[PDB]
Amino acid sequence: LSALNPELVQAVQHVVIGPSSLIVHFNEVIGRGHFGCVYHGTLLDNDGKKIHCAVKSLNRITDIGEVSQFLTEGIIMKDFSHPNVLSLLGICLGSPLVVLPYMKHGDLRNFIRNETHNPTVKDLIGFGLQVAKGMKYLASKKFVHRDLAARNCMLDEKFTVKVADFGLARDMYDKEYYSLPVKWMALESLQTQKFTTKSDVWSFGVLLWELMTRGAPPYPDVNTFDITVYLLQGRRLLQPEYCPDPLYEVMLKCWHPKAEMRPSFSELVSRISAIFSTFIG
Ligand SMILES: Fc1ccccc1Cc1c[nH]c2ncc(-c3cnn(C4CCNCC4)c3)cc12
Repeated sequence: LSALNPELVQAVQHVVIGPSSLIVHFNEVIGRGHFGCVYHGTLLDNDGKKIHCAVKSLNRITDIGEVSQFLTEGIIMKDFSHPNVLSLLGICLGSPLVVLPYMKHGDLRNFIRNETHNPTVKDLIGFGLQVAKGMKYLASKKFVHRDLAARNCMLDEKFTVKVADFGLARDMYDKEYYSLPVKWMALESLQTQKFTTKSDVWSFGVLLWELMTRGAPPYPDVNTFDITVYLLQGRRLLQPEYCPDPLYEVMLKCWHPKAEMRPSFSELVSRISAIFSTFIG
């Protein structure tokens, strides 16, 4: 730790949570192991308010070099703040810790799939709108997500959707064992392995379809190897039963083969809020 560059240590100070400011309960995991080694934690703010947080131990980091890079992804993610983007509370420098806010209702896909929950069509569109706003912010910062899907969004106690699975919050589902999301990828990303905000617009289109089917798997009868040919033939996900026609038109524009022809996230926010506003609640 003393081995780290001093002007780099000074640059990460505003991201670092001191050991006296955080209580990690290493005896209690969040989400029955489904999200890896993620623990309940208590973060104390400057006024001593207790913040319930989710603490992840970053076991993949060992050497000085990897610590230094992690400090940089920390500085960068700490500048991203938006009501629809999962914030980084800070980092702890035992393995490095990533401190994130606690998301009461876990991931958006699991929440909508749960038989007990009954979101209305308006509630579902509202979640889509929230994602679109989170993405509009990321795109305004020229940040390409590359893995947008309903499983990669979180829901807090106020039912506020947070775009997650990026920066230090990536590899969300990395589970330990003892012994490419091609169905969300834009057609040009499947062909070139490159990602843009226009490829994120395609993935948002798929997430919208996931929201409207309450988390059904896209293209269940099509192999990931066959997705490219299926998309080149002009075949697309079909209109979900309870999905309004103007919203399905929004999903379709998202899956246009010409990247430049797809809506921008700013346009998607405009169109979805206009659609959301036609529902009583
Ligand atoms: F580990 C990560 C690593 C990187 C990014 C993101 C994450 C995930 C995460 C962050 N903050 C969280 N806060 C709560 C829950 C969670 C999981 N399950 N539950 C609930 C338990 C009762 N049943 C309904 C779900 C809540 C998960 C997370």
